[PDB]
Amino acid sequence: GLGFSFEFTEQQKEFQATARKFAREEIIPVAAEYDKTGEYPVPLIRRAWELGLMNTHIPENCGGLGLGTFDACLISEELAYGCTGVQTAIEGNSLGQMPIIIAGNDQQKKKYLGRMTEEPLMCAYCVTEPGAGSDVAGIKTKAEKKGDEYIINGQKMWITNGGKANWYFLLARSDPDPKAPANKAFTGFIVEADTPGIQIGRKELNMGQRCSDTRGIVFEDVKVPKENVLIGDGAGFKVAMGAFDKTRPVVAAGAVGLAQRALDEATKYALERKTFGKLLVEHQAISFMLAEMAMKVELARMSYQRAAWEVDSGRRNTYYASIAKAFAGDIANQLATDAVQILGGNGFNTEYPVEKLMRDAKIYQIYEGTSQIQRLIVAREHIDKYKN
Amino acid sequence: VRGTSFDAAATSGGSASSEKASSTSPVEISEWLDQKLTRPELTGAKVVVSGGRGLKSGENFKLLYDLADQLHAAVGASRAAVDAGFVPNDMQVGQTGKIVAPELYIAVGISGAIQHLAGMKDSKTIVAINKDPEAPIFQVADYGIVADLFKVVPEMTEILKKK
Ligand SMILES: Cc1cc2nc3c(=O)[nH]c(=O)nc-3n(C[C@H](O)[C@H](O)[C@H](O)COP(=O)(O)OP(=O)(O)OC[C@H]3O[C@@H](n4cnc5c(N)ncnc54)[C@H](O)[C@@H]3O)c2cc1C
Ligand SMILES: Cc1cc2nc3c(=O)[nH]c(=O)nc-3n(C[C@H](O)[C@H](O)[C@H](O)COP(=O)(O)OP(=O)(O)OC[C@H]3O[C@@H](n4cnc5c(N)ncnc54)[C@H](O)[C@@H]3O)c2cc1C
Ligand SMILES: Cc1cc2nc3c(=O)[nH]c(=O)nc-3n(C[C@H](O)[C@H](O)[C@H](O)COP(=O)(O)OP(=O)(O)OC[C@H]3O[C@@H](n4cnc5c(N)ncnc54)[C@H](O)[C@@H]3O)c2cc1C
Repeated sequence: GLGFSFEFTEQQKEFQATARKFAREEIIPVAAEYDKTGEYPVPLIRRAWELGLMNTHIPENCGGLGLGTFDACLISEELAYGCTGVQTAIEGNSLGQMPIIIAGNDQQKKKYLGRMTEEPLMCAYCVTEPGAGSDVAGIKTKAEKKGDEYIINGQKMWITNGGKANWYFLLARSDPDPKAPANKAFTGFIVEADTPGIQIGRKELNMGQRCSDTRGIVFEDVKVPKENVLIGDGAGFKVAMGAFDKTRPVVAAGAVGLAQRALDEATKYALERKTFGKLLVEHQAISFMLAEMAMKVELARMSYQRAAWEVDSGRRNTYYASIAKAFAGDIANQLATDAVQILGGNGFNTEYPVEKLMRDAKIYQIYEGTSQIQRLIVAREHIDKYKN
Repeated sequence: VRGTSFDAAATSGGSASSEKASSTSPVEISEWLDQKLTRPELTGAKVVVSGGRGLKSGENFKLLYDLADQLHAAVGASRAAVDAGFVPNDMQVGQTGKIVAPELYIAVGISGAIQHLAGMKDSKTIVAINKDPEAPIFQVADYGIVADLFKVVPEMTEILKKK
């Protein structure tokens, strides 16, 4: 078309400043309290909804802004810089919404996307189980069609927003034959949280992103109306799969937000703490560390930008989103521990910002597909270019 | 001879002559004095019963006691039976609860999540009564049935009132 550009649309510079002002004036001041307590950051989530920094994938005809994946990545990077726990809670909504966006009918989208437009309701992606996370195709939550309904029996694990959600996107096993393939075995549902049979578990206690609620959910005879199935019976695995193109980059942007925070912290401090007569930054080894940290962040940023640009162009971006989530997650951990390191003893201490960033970051190599899983995807995508 | 390596032969069936045995002289370097015989604490025990979420209430756990007096046995549960209000916390077998490995472990209405298997895959012998047939618990159980527990369990307490 024209050549390359690494220049934001004016409109996107505007989205950027709003998210930043929020992240910087409202999240930063309070993230360490909410991290210390695990308190679910209700004000901030309502304030981010207020500001339209939330549910941004929802198409205009369901009352949303119908923003793209690039726009959504900008905004997350900004929120994540403030806090990943908070940004994860915001973000969950998009993950729950995404299969309904990409695969829902008009009644489904209007009904369930639309309500998100008029109150700050939450929704959740209900997939992972005690026995399967990476191997989606290993989930066993039962759905049997009995009438013009389905009856859901199963237990779900590590569900972000799981006890805060108006409804769930739920993936379940439709076909009893165990030999039934993944392309036939699974069906995706929209399930309202307040259905009888549904039991929300206790708030689960993790190293990081502690203010985010992540919860077990058990379904015991859960009644689901035929009209809440996504494309039909046996389409479940494709529908869940497809959510990732539009979402991987955004979690990658999250990892980058935290990465950038770590860098900024560690830089600020290395411009005031001195040892051996000089400032930290005059010791070459420290300087080299800041340098490599800056590389790492710039490169991660381009990586997720590229993923997001690919899907906004109407291309499937599996390969590029996987590089992003692999690279962004690996370097967010790297930058976090360095940030601690550079702050020496203070960095290990809880009244300084960085230890948290280190506890926060590890989850980026686990969820929305492990570091290893991302490499398997990248490998598979890469190698197929060479099979002829 | 290990008892449960063989079958009890018929208590009636054959008829057998009975002669007076040959005699011995009392030795009297030892003498018997006394005795003391005996629902155990959970961890020390050799026979554990545990109920999952499939029992549905704490008043429903009477069926598991019913049987854990026939097997002079201990009574544990999953974390999902605890959480639902059924039982207190000191009984939860599993990863966040009491790690156990006695002779006999009965899982009743337990799906068998990796976190519960971690508290007891070292039980010598493991029983699995669970109506869903693709229930993770079956792999680790030496023995089990794809059956309603309210029919199978009160039926077991009635095959050990006599034997
Ligand atoms: C904080 C948190 C929030 C979460 N929120 C949600 C959410 O709301 N919705 C949801 O559905 N899930 C959620 N999850 C679940 C999460 O997505 C899964 O934990 C993750 O997808 C894979 O997790 P697992 O524990 O099952 O990994 P496992 O399958 O137990 O894998 C463990 C390790 O083995 C490696 N491995 C596994 N298989 C292979 C293989 N084939 N080849 C090479 N390596 C392999 C993995 O890389 C990993 O390192 C959340 C989890 C956490 C921790
Ligand atoms: C849990 C804990 C327990 C402790 N217990 C004791 C104890 O019992 N007794 C005791 O005396 N101290 C103790 N300490 C203090 C600890 O020994 C020091 O933090 C450590 O020596 C590092 O010093 P610093 O924290 O002042 O960091 P700084 O000296 O400020 O160093 C800051 C960063 O810059 C780097 N740096 C500093 N100078 C250079 C340079 N010359 N070239 C390149 N890089 C440089 C450091 O490696 C670090 O990454 C403890 C600390 C902790 C965190
Ligand atoms: C960090 C962490 C630690 C954990 N630690 C533990 C632990 O210490 N111990 C533990 O137990 N859990 C633990 N869990 C939870 C674990 O992952 C599962 O929630 C748990 O093992 C499942 O409990 P359950 O089998 O009783 O309930 P479910 O998994 O819901 O099992 C119910 C089963 O009962 C069956 N059923 C229902 N009705 C009947 C009927 N009447 N007849 C026969 N069968 C029936 C169903 O088919 C089903 O398979 C932990 C979770 C986390 C996240």
